[PDB]
Amino acid sequence: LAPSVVTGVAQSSPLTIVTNPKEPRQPVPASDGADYLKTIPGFAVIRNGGSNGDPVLRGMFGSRLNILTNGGMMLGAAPNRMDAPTSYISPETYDKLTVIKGPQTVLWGPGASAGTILFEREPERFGELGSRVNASLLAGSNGRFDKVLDAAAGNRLGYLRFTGNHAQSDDYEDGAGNTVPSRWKKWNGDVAVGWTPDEDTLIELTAGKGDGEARYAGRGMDGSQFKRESLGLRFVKSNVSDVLEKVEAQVYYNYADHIMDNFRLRTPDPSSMMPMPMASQVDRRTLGGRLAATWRWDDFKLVTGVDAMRNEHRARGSKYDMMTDYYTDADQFPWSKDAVFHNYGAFGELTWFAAERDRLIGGLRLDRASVKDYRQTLKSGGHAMANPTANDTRADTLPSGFVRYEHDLADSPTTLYAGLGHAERFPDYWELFSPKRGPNGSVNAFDKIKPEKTTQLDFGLQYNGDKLQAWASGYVGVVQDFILFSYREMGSSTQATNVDARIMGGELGASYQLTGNWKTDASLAYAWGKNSSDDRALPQIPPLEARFGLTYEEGDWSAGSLWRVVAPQNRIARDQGNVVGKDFDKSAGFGVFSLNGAYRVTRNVKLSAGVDNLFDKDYTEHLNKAGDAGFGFSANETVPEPGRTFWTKVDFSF
Ligand SMILES: [Ag+]
Ligand SMILES: [Ag+]
Ligand SMILES: [Ag+]
Repeated sequence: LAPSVVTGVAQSSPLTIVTNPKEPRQPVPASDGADYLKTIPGFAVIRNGGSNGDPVLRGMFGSRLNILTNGGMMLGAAPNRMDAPTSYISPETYDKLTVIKGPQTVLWGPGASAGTILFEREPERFGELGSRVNASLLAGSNGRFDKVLDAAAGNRLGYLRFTGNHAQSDDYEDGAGNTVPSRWKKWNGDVAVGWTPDEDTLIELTAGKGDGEARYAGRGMDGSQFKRESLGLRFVKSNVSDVLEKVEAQVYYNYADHIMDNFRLRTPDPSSMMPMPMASQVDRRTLGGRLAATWRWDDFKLVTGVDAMRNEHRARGSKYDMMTDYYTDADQFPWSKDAVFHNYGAFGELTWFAAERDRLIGGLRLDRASVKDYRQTLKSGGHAMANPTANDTRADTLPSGFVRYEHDLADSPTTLYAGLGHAERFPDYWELFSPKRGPNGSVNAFDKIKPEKTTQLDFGLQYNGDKLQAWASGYVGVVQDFILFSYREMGSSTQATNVDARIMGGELGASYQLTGNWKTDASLAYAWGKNSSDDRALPQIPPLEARFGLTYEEGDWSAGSLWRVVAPQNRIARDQGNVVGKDFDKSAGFGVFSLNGAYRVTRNVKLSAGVDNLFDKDYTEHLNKAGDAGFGFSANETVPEPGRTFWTKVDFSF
């Protein structure tokens, strides 16, 4: 044993990473999904404030990542993604985090060109009647405090389960001593009812609520509300037949209700295009379901099924009378619906266990996607505009698939693997509705922006020895009709556009067990992108970074140190980027050092602590948003990362 603090997660199967998100993590995560991804090589995060980052996998942002929770899809509503999908996930309340890199699965939905991320809670198992609880408290610099509870009781026939958290922090300071407008509050509460009549059968109803707020250094407005509401139903029957091994069915309902203003966590900037109190409410309603069957016989295992998904987006805004001074809050007006999306798909995955050391896996899916523009007018400022595609529909049929070959050697515990994958993605809400202009000669983005089609070779290896566990994965790929934002400056209007891209990169890591008490590990992540249409680099691409860890674990306690070293990024595309951010300047390299320890006091209680960024280094990341002028940020000066921070955490388990 010996407890420890997670500083990196290795890749354990080909293309696949699996971690328990309840373990303490050494750059301490701000209780959102993006922060639990940056201990996994290949992930980078766009900082908005102190929480709610936007994840970026192998340089690929946004909906190119398929982020699921218990199989279902949570989508946000902000026109510029202040509430990215991960800003509604609290990883600590889940039991398992899985990443599958590359377009190398078809089981979990459409258009996951960059990868799939699966936060899961696993069903309770009870034999005798009994109960279990595991909780945690964290406390740290800048008023950071986190409560987490996960209790359950039941017997052989069924169970009731509860998971909650509350978490907050004030503004953090950067290395220079400057207070950064960060600071955020988040709470979640979720219940699950489970019924297990016999041991083949399981039915489970889940429901949950969550809310939060966040100040955003890198935005003209702040998130004063992040309301979530969630229901799901799941059926899993095992051993139906001699070949039929599993049948799973699930329905999910996720509702997001975001508010966005410039007066509840800030005062309106008198010197900006926005001196008046302004609020804007937006919501997102996702309904979806999946039905899959797993056949198993001889040397094969086939998984077939279908899925479907609908989601709806509405908005409404406030009003300020300048003639007098009256403010009419946004909830006094009806919701204007503006978009509805539809997807249905059928998919299958075949696996061939070609004896001992040889595995071939192939999969396919066909998707019918479609969208309707419900905007009756457009916004053009307080005065409105005709929307030329009002009530227009458009649709498409998009096939996807992959083959992958896995080979074990006889000599060493080494697996090699190589895989080819193709993935087509329908444009999402932000790609179709958020740009102010479409491609050249279009009426708007909705009318013209084409799907995105990714073809990519993935390859790598695993070495799972005794003293040394190493891994590596590379990727080479082309992207046709990459959806690309370009920015002009009155001031900041975007144009969505399709271009052709080449992409390549990879991750590699190793963790060597020096003695019984000494462990070191290392990792490296590189992404690269070219815009072939305009012959230049792709924008918003994270630079090369390495992580160096060293751990001493005696008995019952451990101490760790971690170095993070990031190269500069000189490959940039000025005024290009996505719906959230844009490149402007080349970034500086930097180094950050941190310390941690853990101590198991009993089989039920364990302690851990750390200091992040010991030397109070004043630094920023290449992908961080530009800090807002109203907070005293000069042009294109991005949001600084936090300076030295201290945290301690206690973990209960009964
Ligand atoms: Ag916003
Ligand atoms: Ag206004
Ligand atoms: Ag505003």
